[PDB]
Amino acid sequence: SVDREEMIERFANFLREYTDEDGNPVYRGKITDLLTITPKRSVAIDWMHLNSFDSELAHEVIENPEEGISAAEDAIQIVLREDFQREDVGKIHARFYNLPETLMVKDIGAEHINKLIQVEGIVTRVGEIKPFVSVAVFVCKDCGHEMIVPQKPYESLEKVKKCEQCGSKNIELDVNKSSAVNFQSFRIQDRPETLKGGEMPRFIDGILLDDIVDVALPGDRVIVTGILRVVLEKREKTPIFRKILEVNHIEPVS
Amino acid sequence: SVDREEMIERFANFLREYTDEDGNPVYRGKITDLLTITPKRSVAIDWMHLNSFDSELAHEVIENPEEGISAAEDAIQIVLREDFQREDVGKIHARFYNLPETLMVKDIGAEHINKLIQVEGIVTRVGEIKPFVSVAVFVCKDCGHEMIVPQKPYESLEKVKKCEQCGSKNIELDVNKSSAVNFQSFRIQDRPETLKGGEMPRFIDGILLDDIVDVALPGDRVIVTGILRVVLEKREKTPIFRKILEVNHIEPVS
Amino acid sequence: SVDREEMIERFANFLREYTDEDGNPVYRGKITDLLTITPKRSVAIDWMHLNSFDSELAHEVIENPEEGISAAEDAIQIVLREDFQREDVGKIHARFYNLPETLMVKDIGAEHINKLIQVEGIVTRVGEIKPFVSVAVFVCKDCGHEMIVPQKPYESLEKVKKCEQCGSKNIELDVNKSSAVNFQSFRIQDRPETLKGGEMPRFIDGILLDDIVDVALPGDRVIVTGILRVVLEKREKTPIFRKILEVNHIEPVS
Amino acid sequence: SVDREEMIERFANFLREYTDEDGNPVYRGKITDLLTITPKRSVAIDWMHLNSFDSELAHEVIENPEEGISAAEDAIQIVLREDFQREDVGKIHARFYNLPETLMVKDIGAEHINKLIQVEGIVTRVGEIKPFVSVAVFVCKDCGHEMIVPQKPYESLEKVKKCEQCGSKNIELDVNKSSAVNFQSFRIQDRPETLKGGEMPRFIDGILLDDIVDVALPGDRVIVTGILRVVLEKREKTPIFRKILEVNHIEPVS
Amino acid sequence: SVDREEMIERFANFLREYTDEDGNPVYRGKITDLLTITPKRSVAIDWMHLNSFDSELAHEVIENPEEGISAAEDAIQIVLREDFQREDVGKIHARFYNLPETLMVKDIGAEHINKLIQVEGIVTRVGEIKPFVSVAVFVCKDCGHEMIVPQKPYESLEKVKKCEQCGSKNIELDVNKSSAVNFQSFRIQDRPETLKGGEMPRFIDGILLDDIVDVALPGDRVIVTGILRVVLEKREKTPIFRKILEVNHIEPVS
Amino acid sequence: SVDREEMIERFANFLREYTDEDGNPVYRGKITDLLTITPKRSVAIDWMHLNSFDSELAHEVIENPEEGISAAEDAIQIVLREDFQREDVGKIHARFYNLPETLMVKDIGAEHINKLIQVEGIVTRVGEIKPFVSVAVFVCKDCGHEMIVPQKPYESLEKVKKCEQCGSKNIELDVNKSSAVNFQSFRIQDRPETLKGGEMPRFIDGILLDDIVDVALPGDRVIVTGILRVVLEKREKTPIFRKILEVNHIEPVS
Ligand SMILES: [Zn+2]
Ligand SMILES: [Zn+2]
Ligand SMILES: [Zn+2]
Ligand SMILES: [Zn+2]
Ligand SMILES: [Zn+2]
Ligand SMILES: [Zn+2]
Repeated sequence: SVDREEMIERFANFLREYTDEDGNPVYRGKITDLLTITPKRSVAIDWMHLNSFDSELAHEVIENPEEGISAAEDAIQIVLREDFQREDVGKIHARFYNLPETLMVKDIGAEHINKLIQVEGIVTRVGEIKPFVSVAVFVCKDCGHEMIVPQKPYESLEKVKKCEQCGSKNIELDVNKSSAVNFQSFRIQDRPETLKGGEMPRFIDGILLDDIVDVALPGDRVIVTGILRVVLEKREKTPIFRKILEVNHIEPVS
Repeated sequence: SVDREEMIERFANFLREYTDEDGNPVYRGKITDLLTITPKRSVAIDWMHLNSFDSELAHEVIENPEEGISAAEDAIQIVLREDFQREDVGKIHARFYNLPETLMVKDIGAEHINKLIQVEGIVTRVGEIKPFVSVAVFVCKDCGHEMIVPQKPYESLEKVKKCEQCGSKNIELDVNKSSAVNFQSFRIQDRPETLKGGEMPRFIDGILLDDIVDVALPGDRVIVTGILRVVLEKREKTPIFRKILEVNHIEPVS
Repeated sequence: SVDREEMIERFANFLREYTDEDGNPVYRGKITDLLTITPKRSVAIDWMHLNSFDSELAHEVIENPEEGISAAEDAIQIVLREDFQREDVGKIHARFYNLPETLMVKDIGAEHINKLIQVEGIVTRVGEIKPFVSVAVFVCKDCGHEMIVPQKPYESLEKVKKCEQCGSKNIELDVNKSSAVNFQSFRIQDRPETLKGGEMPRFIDGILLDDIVDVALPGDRVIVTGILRVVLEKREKTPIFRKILEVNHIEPVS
Repeated sequence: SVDREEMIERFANFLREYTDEDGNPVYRGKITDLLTITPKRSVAIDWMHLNSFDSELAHEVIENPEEGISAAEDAIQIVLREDFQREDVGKIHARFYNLPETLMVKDIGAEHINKLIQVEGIVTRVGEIKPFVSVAVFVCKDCGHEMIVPQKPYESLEKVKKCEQCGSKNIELDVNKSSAVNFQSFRIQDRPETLKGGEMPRFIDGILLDDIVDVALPGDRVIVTGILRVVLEKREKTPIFRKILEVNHIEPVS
Repeated sequence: SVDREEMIERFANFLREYTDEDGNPVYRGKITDLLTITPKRSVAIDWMHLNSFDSELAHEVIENPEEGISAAEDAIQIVLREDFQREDVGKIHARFYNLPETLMVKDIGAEHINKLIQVEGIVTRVGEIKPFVSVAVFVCKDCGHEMIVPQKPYESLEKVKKCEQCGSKNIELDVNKSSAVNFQSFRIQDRPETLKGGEMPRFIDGILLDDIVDVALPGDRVIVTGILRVVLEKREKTPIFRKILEVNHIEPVS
Repeated sequence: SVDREEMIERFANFLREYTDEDGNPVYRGKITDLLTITPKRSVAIDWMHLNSFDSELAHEVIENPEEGISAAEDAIQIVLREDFQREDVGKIHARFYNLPETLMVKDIGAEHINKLIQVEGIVTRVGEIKPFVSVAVFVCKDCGHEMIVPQKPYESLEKVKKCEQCGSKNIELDVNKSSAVNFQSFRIQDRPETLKGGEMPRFIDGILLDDIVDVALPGDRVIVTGILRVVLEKREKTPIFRKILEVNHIEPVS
């Protein structure tokens, strides 16, 4: 694979240098647009673009999407600092779309676990929009020490048992110091027309965070990309994985 | 009974040597077929064939189906290595069919517990297909030690409390290192036509794993063979067994 | 048309005779590159070359790719024996490229079945690289007689029921006498970017054998040439013809 | 076509003379069996048998099933009289099976109206068994005159307005003089497995009379032959035909 | 307006002469195609084409769609006879699409009654496919006289009281002589997204006949053209019109 | 193999030369029967005859039925001109029968595509007898130039977009210059009686042209010979290959 430091470099280079068929510096422009008075909170990257410019890296995104996405976001940040002298920009997401293969929900095997997959389906349900504690901040009631603990929207809350400074077992989550983002669950499944007669359609539950929340309603036909996550299903006696799609990019089909 | 080492021997011998009424070396042929470009993941063995060739062993399959099946699978593996020079073949299941007795669901007594029974019925329900963690791999966050723990689809997840190398109570299940296979629950019961008027039909729940998942729909009339498992029913106050059929082979009736 | 006897000669001419715009015997050159420290197992023949030199034969490899390719491979083999005193080289593929017409996946029709087509597309997925028994040698264990069954990579392993000599059924596959090569499946489709608004992209499955496996990854834009095969579906429920592309030559699009 | 008199002749001849591949006089035997102490109330005729013996007649059965069946039944009657000296035998049905084409329910077009079609499907519903007034006998309360009026199980009761002898408008149906037979409605439709994904299965309602009543339960997979009848659907505003299958023969599939 | 005779003329002329931007004689070609081995049963005409060629006529189609469509169909027939020497072609529908205005369901006012409107909506429901008696044929049981009576899929069956030849009140509908076509009801309504918050969406019921039956499922977004029909709603005490869309052309939106 | 030039000669020999066990020039006889008061439009060539006389050519009509048949029909045509001074006779079909191998419908595989096969089966249904434009002659209305498009009965009417002479798009189909013949579709399947317990019977669709239409009815046991064609499905939703049998000769089973 490719270590983080070097991905950031390669990504930063891609954003700056990539140009399309007509010579348009697509991502330079997208990043420039971040200086507009009401900017976007993400930059969508066409996987095919990245694959034609630095293929080895493009495949790393699919193999290690967590590090891949993270590096890409770190690069956006340094391009904003080095090329636009903007520091206070806040989080900008890297959302990859147009992957080489589109799976049906039924195709999502366990060989995909923790990779970036692209799935086409119809939205069966959407949850209500709630605040997800993306960063929990715990505060000791004795020394007043602060412990930052990032969370994952598919795993249960990672608490702290004792203070990392004064060993005290008197800590609570500080609701104000903690950071919260929008969260919305949804479900997609294969449409019956895509299957054989009397075949039971399969489904998968996803998570939308931040700015891609509330972009789809039930009945919508979508192409999502995301990391396939598995967590142990507590509904079952025996160890069964419950699949969750942590969505990286979502758009309707046409 | 018969110890494992000797079963493997006897099984390997059976697979190589058995020939039917016309002199066809059935199982030699079935195993040869495993070298085709898209092979099966199991070898179905006609219990009657095995009984006519090594009857003592055939009865051992019914008495100790767990060791019996395992030995048969280990034999398949050594026949592939010794006779076909194939090592990387992966798991091939031994699925025994055509047992001497066919039970109705109502006939399944506790004298069958952990034996291989053959049941005829009609499928009342099928579950959704899920990934069952057939092999859990735990990883220590301190020494990075790896512990392999195989699972059973009818028992709850067997965790590990502390590291087996550095005694550390800081281990988690590694979702990527673990192996998962397909899983599907189903229910069969006796058809009313087979019973007396106003008799309440009885049912039993089964498990299908791997490649025999999704081979039956509700309304289907099947003959399954499988190990009868009992686990303590948590629904009841008092100790009651909940029967589960861990399916070894399934086919529709004709 | 041309019978295969005469093709071998006409090809062996072409290989020796053909000279480019500079008077170099290109294909004489390529043939020698098969005698290097580590050689090549293929000779890439430009179709335009064969056309400008023996237009009738060039038109023939398209109408009858199987005999066309086979005859050229026989000519390569006699030019080794006759012009370089080498008959130990083994199988050398003749891979034709730069054909007169280029199809999009959607343009593939019934008129191409068993003809050499050239398809431009993007790779959707690629399979695991596995061994394919390309020539099966069956040995009767009774009389010792050998039987040679050649295989097609798009059909399942074809066997022999009884010994053609002594009628016996006690036969086995001799893995040593048999020939195996690498196999890799892959899928290409038309690039959504070359299609109308909501036009579903057409896809086709390919086969790569021997020295052209592992040549491509998903996302690769390629030009394959190959024989269109139709194969009867394995699923025995009023089955139907699916199409496979047996790849003859594959290079990335320029 | 063929007039009634001549059909009866040809049918009578067929029953007597037909012999199968082994020289068995199948229908002679079936009719002989009618002299057993507890006889059947119908004779099933294999359409293929009749087609091989008197093809012109076999096609007449399908074209005019009402006259065809009737003639066949009249012939059975005269064979019983002329060859077995039995008169008091009662009604014996001619039930033709094994027609040349099997329709799915969705294939039943209006070009079938009043022809003998053969349909395969799954029974969705069965009605309760009721007595159908196959022959209504009306009796004048003035002159005591009796009027016989046969009925059809798909049309409403054909009454009489006035006495055919004394012109009196004082007639009622005589419940005792009238003849009643068993009647049972049922519904078959195509199974989802036979259709495309998300395709709405179509159905048709049938009538079973006399001795073929209560031979099928819901869930059963049947092949029925019958005359397709249409009557004006009163549920609709506009003129729509409601299809009814008046079953001639029914058997489960295998 | 324009009398029938003259419309047919003008239409026939349009079909023969019209050419598009590239000089393609679109409708000449569409009609030529009717001589293929498996032809269509309708010719779709782009209203815009007709408007650019004979605008006065195009507006007549909207004003009097019943005469307009009929004339267009009569013209198709005479073009087939005069230009292709085909008489036995059967009914070919004229289906106009792409009208100048697209109404939402809520826009369908009574000023549209018996005009050709074009509506966009989402299919809420579809009925089961039934045979509609498009032509009832009545037969006198006395003189055997035949009376043809065409029907409309939105009006109740138009019977005949007495024979038009022997004045006899003894006539019945002859189910075999009558002609039946496919029929399917459906409902479309405006999607909530197209309306204001908390606005109750409005709907309309349609009829599909013949070859445009079963071309839409619930959830489909369609653009239909059709004659708006009103019939007196029998559900209400007071005189209220029930709107019905007699569909002339339907296609999904993109 | 054999080029068509040489086939014509080899066939014209066979027709003149071949003599039976009694020394009669059978095919000379059959050719004259084309000059009777009312003649025949076909010459039924027994494959066994052609085989025992010119084994290489006989094997050729099977491998290349289209050129084989075509060449024989050219030879028939020159033997008329040369041996009987007749060149006004018009198309005479060469219909080959009594082929070496007989397939059941289920035995038809991809290896038969575009080869002459012989299938025994029973007729399930037969179509309406309609006209098929076998040769379309297109006349440009601007410059007067004629263009000849030959047709296949298993594809749709192929046309010409613009005049090859003057580039004009003002083209029309000249029905008089064009050739049409009768067409009838039919379906045969294996007889359930030659199949196992619950074995679904396989079916195939055939085409009868010209003088072999109306030759069979449902229920007829027949032996057809013909070219297996695969045609790309008209339904443009990832379409697939269906198989049609273009019938060369058909007779009832003896
Ligand atoms: Zn503290
Ligand atoms: Zn440890
Ligand atoms: Zn031998
Ligand atoms: Zn009276
Ligand atoms: Zn009358
Ligand atoms: Zn011209």
